[PDB]
Amino acid sequence: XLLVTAXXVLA
Amino acid sequence: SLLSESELPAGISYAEAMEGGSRPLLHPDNPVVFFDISIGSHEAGRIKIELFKNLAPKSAENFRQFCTGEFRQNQVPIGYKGATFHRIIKNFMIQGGDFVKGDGTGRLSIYGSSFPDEAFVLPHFRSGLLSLANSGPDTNGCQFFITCAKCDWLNRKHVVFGQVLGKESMQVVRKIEHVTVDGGNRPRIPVTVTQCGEL
Repeated sequence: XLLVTAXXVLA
Repeated sequence: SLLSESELPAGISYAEAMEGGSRPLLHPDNPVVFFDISIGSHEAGRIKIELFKNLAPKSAENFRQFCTGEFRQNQVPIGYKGATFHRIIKNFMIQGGDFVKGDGTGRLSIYGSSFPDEAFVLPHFRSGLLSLANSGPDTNGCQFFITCAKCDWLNRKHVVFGQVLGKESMQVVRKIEHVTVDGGNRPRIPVTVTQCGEL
Protein backbone atom coordinates (compact mmCIF):
# COMPACT_ATOMS: atom_id res chain seq x y z
CA UNK A 1 0.00 0.00 0.00
CA LEU A 2 1.40 3.72 0.38
CA LEU A 3 1.71 4.22 4.33
CA VAL A 4 4.72 6.19 6.02
CA THR A 5 5.20 4.07 9.31
CA ALA A 6 8.14 3.79 11.78
CA UNK A 7 8.85 0.05 12.66
CA UNK A 8 6.42 -2.42 10.72
CA VAL A 9 6.58 -1.05 7.05
CA LEU A 10 3.36 -2.36 5.21
CA ALA A 11 2.47 -2.74 1.42
CA SER B 1 -10.11 20.51 11.77
CA LEU B 2 -9.13 19.40 8.27
CA LEU B 3 -9.32 22.15 5.65
CA SER B 4 -10.48 21.47 2.14
CA GLU B 5 -8.30 22.70 -0.71
CA SER B 6 -10.74 25.57 -1.35
CA GLU B 7 -10.24 26.70 2.28
CA LEU B 8 -6.45 26.72 2.32
CA PRO B 9 -4.67 29.80 3.72
CA ALA B 10 -2.54 32.04 1.55
CA GLY B 11 1.10 31.13 1.08
CA ILE B 12 1.01 27.33 0.73
CA SER B 13 0.05 26.66 -2.88
CA TYR B 14 2.71 24.98 -4.98
CA ALA B 15 3.21 28.15 -7.01
CA GLU B 16 3.53 30.29 -3.88
CA ALA B 17 6.03 27.95 -2.26
CA MET B 18 8.17 27.83 -5.41
CA GLU B 19 8.51 31.63 -5.19
CA GLY B 20 9.69 31.35 -1.60
CA GLY B 21 13.23 32.23 -0.57
CA SER B 22 14.50 31.96 3.01
CA ARG B 23 11.56 33.62 4.81
CA PRO B 24 8.20 32.03 5.71
CA LEU B 25 5.10 32.41 3.57
CA LEU B 26 2.24 31.10 5.73
CA HIS B 27 2.88 33.11 8.91
CA PRO B 28 5.66 35.63 9.59
CA ASP B 29 6.89 33.85 12.74
CA ASN B 30 7.33 30.44 11.12
CA PRO B 31 10.97 29.29 11.27
CA VAL B 32 12.77 28.38 8.06
CA VAL B 33 15.38 25.62 8.23
CA PHE B 34 17.58 23.90 5.68
CA PHE B 35 19.17 20.59 4.78
CA ASP B 36 22.21 20.24 2.56
CA ILE B 37 21.91 16.84 0.89
CA SER B 38 24.55 14.42 -0.37
CA ILE B 39 23.57 11.59 -2.69
CA GLY B 40 26.41 9.16 -2.23
CA SER B 41 29.45 11.44 -2.07
CA HIS B 42 27.97 14.10 -4.39
CA GLU B 43 26.54 17.32 -2.98
CA ALA B 44 23.05 17.50 -4.45
CA GLY B 45 21.94 20.92 -3.20
CA ARG B 46 19.87 22.48 -0.46
CA ILE B 47 16.30 21.95 0.70
CA LYS B 48 14.81 24.95 2.50
CA ILE B 49 11.80 24.22 4.71
CA GLU B 50 9.21 26.49 6.30
CA LEU B 51 7.92 24.94 9.52
CA PHE B 52 4.26 25.76 10.24
CA LYS B 53 4.65 26.82 13.87
CA ASN B 54 1.37 28.77 13.52
CA LEU B 55 -0.56 25.50 12.90
CA ALA B 56 1.61 22.77 14.46
CA PRO B 57 3.89 24.41 17.04
CA LYS B 58 5.04 21.24 18.80
CA SER B 59 5.81 19.47 15.52
CA ALA B 60 7.63 22.52 14.13
CA GLU B 61 9.74 23.03 17.25
CA ASN B 62 10.76 19.35 17.38
CA PHE B 63 11.98 19.49 13.77
CA ARG B 64 13.63 22.88 14.27
CA GLN B 65 15.71 21.77 17.26
CA PHE B 66 16.83 18.67 15.36
CA CYS B 67 18.11 21.01 12.62
CA THR B 68 20.00 23.41 14.88
CA GLY B 69 21.67 21.12 17.41
CA GLU B 70 19.72 22.57 20.34
CA PHE B 71 18.42 19.24 21.62
CA ARG B 72 20.85 17.40 23.86
CA GLN B 73 20.91 14.15 25.80
CA ASN B 74 23.26 14.52 28.77
CA GLN B 75 24.98 17.48 27.04
CA VAL B 76 25.42 15.61 23.70
CA PRO B 77 23.51 17.16 20.76
CA ILE B 78 21.49 14.86 18.55
CA GLY B 79 19.53 15.69 15.42
CA TYR B 80 19.39 15.56 11.65
CA LYS B 81 23.06 16.27 10.87
CA GLY B 82 24.26 13.00 9.36
CA ALA B 83 20.76 11.52 9.21
CA THR B 84 19.70 9.61 6.12
CA PHE B 85 16.65 9.02 3.97
CA HIS B 86 16.02 5.32 4.45
CA ARG B 87 12.78 4.81 2.47
CA ILE B 88 12.15 6.33 -0.94
CA ILE B 89 9.04 5.56 -3.00
CA LYS B 90 8.89 7.24 -6.41
CA ASN B 91 5.60 9.09 -7.05
CA PHE B 92 4.72 8.86 -3.32
CA MET B 93 7.19 10.35 -0.80
CA ILE B 94 10.72 10.34 0.60
CA GLN B 95 11.10 9.36 4.26
CA GLY B 96 13.96 10.12 6.61
CA GLY B 97 15.06 11.61 9.90
CA ASP B 98 15.79 8.39 11.79
CA PHE B 99 18.95 9.65 13.44
CA VAL B 100 18.61 6.90 16.07
CA LYS B 101 19.18 3.86 13.88
CA GLY B 102 18.75 4.91 10.25
CA ASP B 103 16.29 2.13 9.53
CA GLY B 104 12.82 3.32 10.52
CA THR B 105 12.96 2.14 14.14
CA GLY B 106 13.93 5.54 15.58
CA ARG B 107 11.24 6.99 17.87
CA LEU B 108 12.87 9.83 19.82
CA SER B 109 11.51 13.38 19.97
CA ILE B 110 12.42 16.46 21.95
CA TYR B 111 9.45 15.54 24.20
CA GLY B 112 10.47 11.94 24.85
CA SER B 113 9.84 8.80 22.85
CA SER B 114 6.61 9.88 21.16
CA PHE B 115 4.40 12.94 21.08
CA PRO B 116 0.71 13.44 20.29
CA ASP B 117 -0.81 14.39 16.99
CA GLU B 118 -1.54 18.08 16.89
CA ALA B 119 -4.68 19.20 15.06
CA PHE B 120 -4.94 17.78 11.54
CA VAL B 121 -5.43 21.15 9.89
CA LEU B 122 -3.71 20.74 6.54
CA PRO B 123 -4.26 17.96 3.99
CA HIS B 124 -1.53 16.18 2.03
CA PHE B 125 -2.82 18.01 -1.01
CA ARG B 126 0.34 18.29 -3.14
CA SER B 127 4.01 17.45 -3.53
CA GLY B 128 6.51 19.40 -1.43
CA LEU B 129 4.85 19.15 1.98
CA LEU B 130 6.50 18.03 5.21
CA SER B 131 4.55 15.52 7.31
CA LEU B 132 5.22 13.36 10.36
CA ALA B 133 5.95 9.64 10.02
CA ASN B 134 4.38 7.57 12.81
CA SER B 135 3.07 4.13 13.78
CA GLY B 136 -0.51 5.01 14.57
CA PRO B 137 -2.14 7.70 16.71
CA ASP B 138 0.07 9.86 18.93
CA THR B 139 3.37 8.19 18.00
CA ASN B 140 5.30 11.05 16.39
CA GLY B 141 9.04 11.09 16.97
CA CYS B 142 11.90 12.24 14.73
CA GLN B 143 11.02 10.77 11.35
CA PHE B 144 9.28 12.73 8.61
CA PHE B 145 8.42 12.51 4.96
CA ILE B 146 8.34 14.99 2.10
CA THR B 147 5.43 14.38 -0.24
CA CYS B 148 6.25 13.62 -3.85
CA ALA B 149 2.57 13.61 -4.92
CA LYS B 150 -0.76 14.33 -3.29
CA CYS B 151 -1.43 11.70 -0.60
CA ASP B 152 -4.81 12.63 0.82
CA TRP B 153 -5.37 9.07 2.11
CA LEU B 154 -2.89 10.05 4.86
CA ASN B 155 -5.09 12.97 5.99
CA ARG B 156 -6.09 12.90 9.67
CA LYS B 157 -3.41 10.27 10.35
CA HIS B 158 -0.25 12.36 9.78
CA VAL B 159 0.25 16.01 10.68
CA VAL B 160 1.35 18.20 7.77
CA PHE B 161 3.68 20.68 9.45
CA GLY B 162 5.80 22.38 6.78
CA GLN B 163 6.61 23.00 3.14
CA VAL B 164 9.76 23.18 1.04
CA LEU B 165 10.58 26.63 -0.33
CA GLY B 166 11.83 27.53 -3.80
CA LYS B 167 12.48 25.59 -6.97
CA GLU B 168 15.92 24.25 -5.96
CA SER B 169 14.37 22.57 -2.92
CA MET B 170 11.97 20.63 -5.14
CA GLN B 171 14.76 19.81 -7.61
CA VAL B 172 16.64 18.15 -4.74
CA VAL B 173 13.50 16.34 -3.58
CA ARG B 174 12.96 14.99 -7.10
CA LYS B 175 16.59 13.86 -7.31
CA ILE B 176 16.26 11.94 -4.03
CA GLU B 177 12.92 10.49 -5.12
CA HIS B 178 14.41 8.98 -8.26
CA VAL B 179 17.50 7.22 -6.86
CA THR B 180 17.71 3.47 -7.32
CA VAL B 181 16.16 1.48 -4.45
CA ASP B 182 16.15 -2.15 -3.36
CA GLY B 183 13.08 -4.34 -2.91
CA GLY B 184 12.45 -2.72 0.48
CA ASN B 185 12.57 0.80 -1.01
CA ARG B 186 15.89 1.49 0.69
CA PRO B 187 18.26 3.50 -1.52
CA ARG B 188 21.19 1.54 -2.89
CA ILE B 189 23.46 4.56 -2.38
CA PRO B 190 23.04 6.66 0.81
CA VAL B 191 21.10 9.92 0.87
CA THR B 192 22.32 12.03 3.78
CA VAL B 193 21.68 15.39 5.43
CA THR B 194 25.30 16.56 5.61
CA GLN B 195 24.53 20.00 7.10
CA CYS B 196 21.42 21.56 8.56
CA GLY B 197 20.42 24.68 10.43
CA GLU B 198 18.04 27.63 10.72
CA LEU B 199 17.90 30.57 8.29
